[PDB]
Amino acid sequence: DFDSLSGTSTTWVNELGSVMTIDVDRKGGVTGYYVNNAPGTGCRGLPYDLSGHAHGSTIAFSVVWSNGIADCRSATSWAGYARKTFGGGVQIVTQWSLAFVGKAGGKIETGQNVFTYQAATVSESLLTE
Amino acid sequence: DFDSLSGTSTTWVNELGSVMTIDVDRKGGVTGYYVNNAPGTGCRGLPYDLSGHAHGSTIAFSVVWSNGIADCRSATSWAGYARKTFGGGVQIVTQWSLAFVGKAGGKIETGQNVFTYQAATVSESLLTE
Amino acid sequence: DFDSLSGTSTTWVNELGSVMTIDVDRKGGVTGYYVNNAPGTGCRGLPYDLSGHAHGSTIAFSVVWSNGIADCRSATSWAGYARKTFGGGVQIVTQWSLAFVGKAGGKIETGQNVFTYQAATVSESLLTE
Amino acid sequence: DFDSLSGTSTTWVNELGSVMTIDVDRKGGVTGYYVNNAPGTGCRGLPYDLSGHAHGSTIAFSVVWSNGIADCRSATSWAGYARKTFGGGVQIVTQWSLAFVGKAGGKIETGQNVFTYQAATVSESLLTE
Amino acid sequence: DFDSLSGTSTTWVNELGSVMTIDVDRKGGVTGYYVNNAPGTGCRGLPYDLSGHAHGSTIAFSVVWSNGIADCRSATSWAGYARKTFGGGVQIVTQWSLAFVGKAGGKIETGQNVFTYQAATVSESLLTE
Amino acid sequence: DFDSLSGTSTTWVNELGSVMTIDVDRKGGVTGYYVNNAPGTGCRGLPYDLSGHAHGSTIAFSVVWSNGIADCRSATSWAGYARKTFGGGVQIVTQWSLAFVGKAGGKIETGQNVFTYQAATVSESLLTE
Amino acid sequence: DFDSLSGTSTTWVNELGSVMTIDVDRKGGVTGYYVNNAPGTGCRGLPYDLSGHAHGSTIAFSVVWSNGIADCRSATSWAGYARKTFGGGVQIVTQWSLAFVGKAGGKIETGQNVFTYQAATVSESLLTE
Amino acid sequence: DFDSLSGTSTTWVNELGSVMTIDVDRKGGVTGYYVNNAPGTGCRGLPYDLSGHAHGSTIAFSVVWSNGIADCRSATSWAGYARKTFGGGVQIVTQWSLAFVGKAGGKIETGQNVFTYQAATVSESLLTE
Amino acid sequence: DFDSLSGTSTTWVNELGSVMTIDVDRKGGVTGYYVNNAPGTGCRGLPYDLSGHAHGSTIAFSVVWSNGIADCRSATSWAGYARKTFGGGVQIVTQWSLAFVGKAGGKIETGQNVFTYQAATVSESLLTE
Amino acid sequence: DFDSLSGTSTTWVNELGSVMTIDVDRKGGVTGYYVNNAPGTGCRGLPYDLSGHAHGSTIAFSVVWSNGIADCRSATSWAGYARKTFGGGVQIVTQWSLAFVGKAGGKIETGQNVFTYQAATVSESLLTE
Repeated sequence: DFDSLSGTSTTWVNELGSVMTIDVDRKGGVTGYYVNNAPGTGCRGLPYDLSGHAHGSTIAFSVVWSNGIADCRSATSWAGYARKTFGGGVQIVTQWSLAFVGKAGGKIETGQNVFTYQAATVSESLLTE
Repeated sequence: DFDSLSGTSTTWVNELGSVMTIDVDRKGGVTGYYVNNAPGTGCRGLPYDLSGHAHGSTIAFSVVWSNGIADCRSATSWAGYARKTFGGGVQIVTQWSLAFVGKAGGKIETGQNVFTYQAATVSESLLTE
Repeated sequence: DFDSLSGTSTTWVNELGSVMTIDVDRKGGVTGYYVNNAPGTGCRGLPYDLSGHAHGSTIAFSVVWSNGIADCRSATSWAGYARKTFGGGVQIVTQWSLAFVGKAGGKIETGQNVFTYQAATVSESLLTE
Repeated sequence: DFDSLSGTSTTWVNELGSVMTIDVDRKGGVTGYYVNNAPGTGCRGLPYDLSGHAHGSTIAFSVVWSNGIADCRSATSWAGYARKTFGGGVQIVTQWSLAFVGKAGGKIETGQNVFTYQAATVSESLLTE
Repeated sequence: DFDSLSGTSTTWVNELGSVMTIDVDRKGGVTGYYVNNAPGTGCRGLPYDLSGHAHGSTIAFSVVWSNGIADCRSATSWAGYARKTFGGGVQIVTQWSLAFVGKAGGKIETGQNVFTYQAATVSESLLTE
Repeated sequence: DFDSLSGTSTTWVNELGSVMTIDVDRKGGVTGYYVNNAPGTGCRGLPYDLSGHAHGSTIAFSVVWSNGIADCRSATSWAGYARKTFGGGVQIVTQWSLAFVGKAGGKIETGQNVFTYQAATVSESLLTE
Repeated sequence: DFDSLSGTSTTWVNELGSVMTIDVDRKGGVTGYYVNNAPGTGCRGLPYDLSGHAHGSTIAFSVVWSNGIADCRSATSWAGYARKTFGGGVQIVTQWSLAFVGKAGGKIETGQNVFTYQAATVSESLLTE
Repeated sequence: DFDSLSGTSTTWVNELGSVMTIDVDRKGGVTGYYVNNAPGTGCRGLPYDLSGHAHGSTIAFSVVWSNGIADCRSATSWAGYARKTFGGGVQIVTQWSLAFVGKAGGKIETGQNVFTYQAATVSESLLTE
Repeated sequence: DFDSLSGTSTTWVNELGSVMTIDVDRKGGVTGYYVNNAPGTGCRGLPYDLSGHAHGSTIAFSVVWSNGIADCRSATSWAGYARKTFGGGVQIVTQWSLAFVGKAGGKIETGQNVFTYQAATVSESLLTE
Repeated sequence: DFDSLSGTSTTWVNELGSVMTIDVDRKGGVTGYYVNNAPGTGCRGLPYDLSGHAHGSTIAFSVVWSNGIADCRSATSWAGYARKTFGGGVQIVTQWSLAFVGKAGGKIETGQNVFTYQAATVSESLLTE
């Protein structure tokens, strides 16, 4: 249930190391940012604005790949559902669609990502875990 | 082409007669509503909130299927590119993803829609075209 | 009795399957939208703004048939009374007036509509009720 | 054209001496007041809130008959079209519906009223024309 | 005590049928409207802006006779005191001054008007008491 | 003519040496203060709020004699006309009404005041003109 | 004692009948007006803007002798302490400095004023104490 | 002329090294801070809020000696005039009054300060002029 | 010179591949974020808020290593100067200090970083650079 | 721990007698000012704006040595940790870096400062401590 994230900020990591941090407001409005870490892609390593909406067990969100720093002239959107995992964990199973303009005109690709909730961590220092 | 929708409201209809009306602000922020007319689906015939972002020839938007009237407990997201058609027409080619929870657990489906720009119509009367 | 709708959003369907969603504020101000399904009319299947006022058992509201998508160069106004249905349901019994300007010039029609309150619904998924 | 009334206040009088003073904003939103002077009615001689909408040659507006002074537990709505008269006068041709609840139960009447635009006047003093 | 009228709207009628509807705020600020029904005067039957101030048992208020509809090129001001009548009625006993400019030059008349509080009424319908 | 006072602050003295400073806004709204010097009156030598309206050659304003320092349980209202003085000066010829509640109860007096416009002055120092 | 003037307006009069009305906010910010009644001085009889600050038993305030009506091209500032007098009265003992430009060039004078708190008075009428 | 400081920030130093930095707005409102460096005084070396008013050649301002850091339970006010000095300089000649509460009750002292305008300086580094 | 950065957003990379994006306001206020890439450090790959100030040829900014995702219980501050590179480029030569608390209590380390200005880039797609 | 400083304003002095006053917000945002006392430095005795961040046991803050009065073309940043003193006191142990531009170009110096928390004080008067 994404309604229990109402007024929280949570971070989620997919199988390729890409990260999203999402703020879900009381109406289920989703804001935050996405850091792309996917091998073979541009617009890696810096925050891109993310927005969408969540209700019950389902969520949809999109990122346009332009942040004033690197513009990949592309758009991704995700939809997914929450599922609980063995001994207290939580994930979002998603399908994405990516749109862009190749030399050969428009193209669109799709794929799955599973995003795993990452609890906030505390280390001893910047130098030592 | 999507930057030149700056400060405009535009309507687009897909192959199944589903309608989206979108407001695109100067920063490429997308708001408006979607009306689902897709045979075999719930949440038909009434505006649902739509949001996302447009930048180049690309756009990404989401709808959560809850409006206070009918809740299908599902979420759709689209990513698309603009193309002109012979005629001086404009279409958005899109791929979508749909997430929901069956009795079987969560599932996701994908598909294409092409949305065609519909220019504003004027009739003689409510009774006569 | 409409004072009890203060701060609420309620959906109503008429004998033609036309649907409105009205918001009644603390002072009896009515806003919301109307989706027309009347056979042999234009301006069907999309929201049009509505406004009026309600006090006690009576209500009056108006729709101008222009929403930036389809202009039928017409306006409808309704006046009605609330009546409890056997059980705990509620209807609005209305008389409407329709004004338009055709090739024959200005005309006015009248008729009755009975609106029935429809509580919110929840389905399993967008595909399965 | 009620579009030409954008940013204007205009006063209109019907064949029974009843008056409407309306403000049309740049989106066609109608606000103002109605003064009922119809022989044999209540709620006479004093302003009631009026709201509605105008576009092109058509207008619709509503008055609930409660202003904190006299409550006739009724609602009127009007739909009309503009017509030009010889002399450069302008009229709103309307059909109205009036809803009320007698000890009889709910009732609705209908009727026509033509509203004639009244140009602003300047008199010598409060005591002489 | 006009202090007891804090946050209230009240309507008062004088011996010629003229009406004032006033709002007294918590600092004694008076706003509202005046409807002139005096035989043999202009600026009749429609609201003019009224402003002034009330404290304890005294009140003063002004109407300029220009409302964008009829301009009688005149100004009235009133000063008065409250008095209770047998039955729990309340009256404002006023002296007024009226200034205007005839082809004669400037002129000022004076007079008395007693304003009687009119309690809010509820009638069966617009058509019957 | 008072429309030409739009956006101005102007000071005026009467035959008793009472002074008012009025601010007339674009719509003819009058605000400011009144300093009373009338012999044999209380509430002398300190500002009291004033409000009213001016249009064309006429004006009406009011002072309630309570300013949190001295309450004389009274209200004065003025109505008057502007008249140009030989040269380029200007006066307001007013009739006032005064209402108060004494040990004999409610009373109303009337009289005339003529206000003369006084332009701003500059001295050398607080000690030497 | 000056902290307990928090959210109050208070009037004080000096030995020469000069008056200051001061508003003290929760932070000790002082606003209001001063009326000069000092024999031998210009800018007499009308409010001038006063500001400064109060904290303990101490206060400091300033008046610039320009109000849009009479400009004496001078500035006074006061510093003072509160003291109670036998009676349950309250005074502010002050020292002032006055700056101006004579034909001789700039000069500054100093002096004491004691200001006495005047409680709000109520009279029977404007005519009768 | 302090009117030529309208919307500037300027710094001034007196014979004892005390500093004031004042912002004069378009109406002659004075805000900023004072740093006390006077031998034999508390509340030295840190900013205290200053406010007052300037017009033509004269200025008045006050400082209360409480900043949340050191409270000397004292108030100073200044009045002065501007004068030009040999080869382009500018000063403010002031008289101050200081109020405080000694063991022996309230006391007040006065004296002169001349404040000299200090032009903004630029050094090579924090280490070298 | 960093005053040429007024109203700009600029991205900078150091010799370790750490990147900051800084917003310099018209007053030289610096905000933005830092993404850490230093070998053997925690808090890597995600934005941390940064703030400081810039004027002429010098800048100073700080990061606390807590962003709600990974808290390394540390703080870094930089001071630096602007160095123009052969051919229109720009570098910030900085000294940093890192404060943290280990098992043996508080520690501080220091070192040098050189930041290079990186203009925005545009790729063909998210897939091809 | 600096999170106990949320919503507080606190003054701190170092071994050279330099003083800062810092405002820590509920999010650990630091603002305030620094007054420099270091021997052989310019920009002494007057406030310079300071900003940075604090969380848990660490803080980082910066000052640019330009305040409109004295520009030393330099910037200092500090990083430090909180150290509880025997008996309820608190110190910030800091390392600073100073960047400036001399005749031989950019230079950076570094060193240590220990800040001690100084609670607010109250003197009897500005004259006696």
